[PDB]
Amino acid sequence: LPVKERPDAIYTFEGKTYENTSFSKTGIPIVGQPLKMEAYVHKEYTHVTSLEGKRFKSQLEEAAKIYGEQLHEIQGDGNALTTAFATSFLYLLNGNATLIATFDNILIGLDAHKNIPPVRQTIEKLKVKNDLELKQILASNETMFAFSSVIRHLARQKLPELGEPFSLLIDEMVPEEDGKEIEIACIGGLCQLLNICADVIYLRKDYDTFKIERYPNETGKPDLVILRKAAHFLSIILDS
Amino acid sequence: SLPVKERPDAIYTFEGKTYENTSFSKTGIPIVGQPLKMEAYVHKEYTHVTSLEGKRFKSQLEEAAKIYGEQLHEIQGDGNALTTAFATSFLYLLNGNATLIATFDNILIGLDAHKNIPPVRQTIEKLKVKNDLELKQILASNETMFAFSSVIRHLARQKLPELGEPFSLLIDEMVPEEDGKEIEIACIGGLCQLLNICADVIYLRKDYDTFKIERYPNETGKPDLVILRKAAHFLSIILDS
Amino acid sequence: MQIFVKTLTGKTITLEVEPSDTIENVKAKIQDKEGIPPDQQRLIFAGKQLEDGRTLSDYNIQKESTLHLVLRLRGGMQIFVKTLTGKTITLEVEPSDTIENVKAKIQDKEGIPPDQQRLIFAGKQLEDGRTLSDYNIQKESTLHLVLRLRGG
Amino acid sequence: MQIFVKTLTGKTITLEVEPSDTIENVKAKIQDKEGIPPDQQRLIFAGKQLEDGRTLSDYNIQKESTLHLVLRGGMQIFVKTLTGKTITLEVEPSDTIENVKAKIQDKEGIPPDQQRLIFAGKQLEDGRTLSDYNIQKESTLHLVLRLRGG
Repeated sequence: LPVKERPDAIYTFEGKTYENTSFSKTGIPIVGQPLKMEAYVHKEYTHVTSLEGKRFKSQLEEAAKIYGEQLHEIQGDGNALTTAFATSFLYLLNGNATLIATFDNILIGLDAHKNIPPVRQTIEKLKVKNDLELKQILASNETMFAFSSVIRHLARQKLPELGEPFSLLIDEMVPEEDGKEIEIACIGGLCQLLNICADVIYLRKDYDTFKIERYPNETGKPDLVILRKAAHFLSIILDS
Repeated sequence: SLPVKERPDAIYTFEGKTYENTSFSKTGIPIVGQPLKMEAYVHKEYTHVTSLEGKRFKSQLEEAAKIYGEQLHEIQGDGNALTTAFATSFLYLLNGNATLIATFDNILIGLDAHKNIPPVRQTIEKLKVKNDLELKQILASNETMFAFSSVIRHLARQKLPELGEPFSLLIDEMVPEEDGKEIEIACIGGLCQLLNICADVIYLRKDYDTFKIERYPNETGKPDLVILRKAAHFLSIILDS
Repeated sequence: MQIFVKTLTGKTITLEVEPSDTIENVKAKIQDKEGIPPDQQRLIFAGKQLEDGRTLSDYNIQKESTLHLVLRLRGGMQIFVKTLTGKTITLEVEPSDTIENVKAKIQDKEGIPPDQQRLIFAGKQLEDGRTLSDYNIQKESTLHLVLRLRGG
Repeated sequence: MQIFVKTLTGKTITLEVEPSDTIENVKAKIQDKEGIPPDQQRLIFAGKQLEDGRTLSDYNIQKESTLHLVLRGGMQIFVKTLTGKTITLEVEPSDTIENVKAKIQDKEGIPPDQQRLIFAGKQLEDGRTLSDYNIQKESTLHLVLRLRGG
């Protein structure tokens, strides 16, 4: 891509110097620290005036009312869908030896991938419930990027086996290349394979209320709660 | 004129069934309705509201009542609603106001001949002493209020050009002579200037969450009239003190 | 302008509209006041059907004009759209309706923009510019809806 | 996609946008988050100015891209309402009357098709330019609202 467009690039415009930034320079983590929704709304919508922003603001506050007061921000590196899923999935794996074993068995069957070994080493550390280890896992940009890329690879290899629509749309729905956005149907397929339930919160700018996409059945108790804010995904910390 | 099937009260057939256009005379809608609480009006117009345009109109109507008054007068949409709503709000101000009745009567004497001028003068003469019951009878008379409305149109066309621009330049486009032709909002501003009164016009906006208040003749001042613009239609708010 | 609308039950309603308002916008006003969903509304004026894309001025509709809600045409095809989760959506369409028009009807019932919808029939993704007849989609046929809503 | 915006003060902010969002919509999101009015915003990316009509995809803006707010010779004119309210606009001699009515809308919330503009006792047509009417610096136009009804 052209020099003037690249992150960290420096150029001149009308006698003044400008320096593009990047995720590495801003220090934005792959998965942010636990953050109350009211703080997130104040961060993103402190001067809200537009109709789209007022709707997003009220829908975000309603989502917290229903699912939980805290969330994890997710870096928009193009893998936010699988990074938000991995974040919510890790909360479910914490202290769940049966689910960790089922997940580890799936990883063994996947084609080779550089990030599979480290992910297996990670889930081993959560067989006994350990909130502190989960916190360290989610705070490691390298660990969560590995987790995120493994979910993408996993979806591409296993979802086509579920039949249509995945057999027909896998490449359009879940691209292989890192940094390429993923379609929401990927979450539905993953829930079907892993036999878990997820609520995806579709924030709608054309309506006053959001839309809940629940997988795999329109009824059921969600184990994961993922929020779609425009072409971006965040992870809600589910309260019990 | 206009095709038969389009005319009010016309009966025609469509796909094996008969249909009957209605009309203002058949529906019995008065020129000026009876006093009506805003919440009752909102329940009539927006009981199943779902669209963004309707929810904005609904919330702007409720804010208007909070600021100006709980009741309003519905106005028949015969094309004269601007002058009919003005006459309605103006009559509340004329009630018991001998000084304003004389100022209005003096303008009427100078206007070109018109059959509805004599009845309007006889009507306002009956309001020199405050009489809410007579006002109620006046506003309930379709014949009286149509006469009042047409006299305001005639008055605006004859006197507003005397104020200078923009009225001298746009009078025919702003206030058509023919009865039933819609009138532009600037006509209210001119009338307020001539009659030395103040009016708040509530412009309900479908593209914004709040309405916009057009105050005449000065952007400051206490309103004597409160007129509501609901799309290409005008209603009269009953001003509370 | 103030117009009249007569429902299938004969009840008469008034609407405050403007000449530039579209027929789709009128149906939206009819729903706000009376509750009839726009997808059930078929409006006529002076014995002529009204299309959702035109405006009142085009049909020289003015003050005191009366629009009539009428029964829909017999013989129209009912189809079904099933989501990834198994939810069944029921639509009324004609063989000439494009796939885009079908996605617009889906939007009116589900609140999902057309550009965020994929439609599949016979294991094949459907193109926006082609008609239902072009795909030999018949009465009571079932299409499949897959949402896009991509993000990263 | 998640993009970056650097303000005139050097502050860096993130925005959750979509490829189809228009530049006008971007400025609205910048206001919602940072408070800068859109009329003060001049956005550049890779040394090219962004007009309110394009979208991010047209300027091949993607994730991690950085937009910079920069400082902006416009002609000052005045629009006086029927009541005497004075509106101040920045215009060019080539701007059409429709463009001026669009600027009035952004400051008053009145649609262009509901506005009449008068200069030198003459009504102004939407398709003609300010230069066609000899509208110069500090000229005063008159706004008369339509908003007809019946």
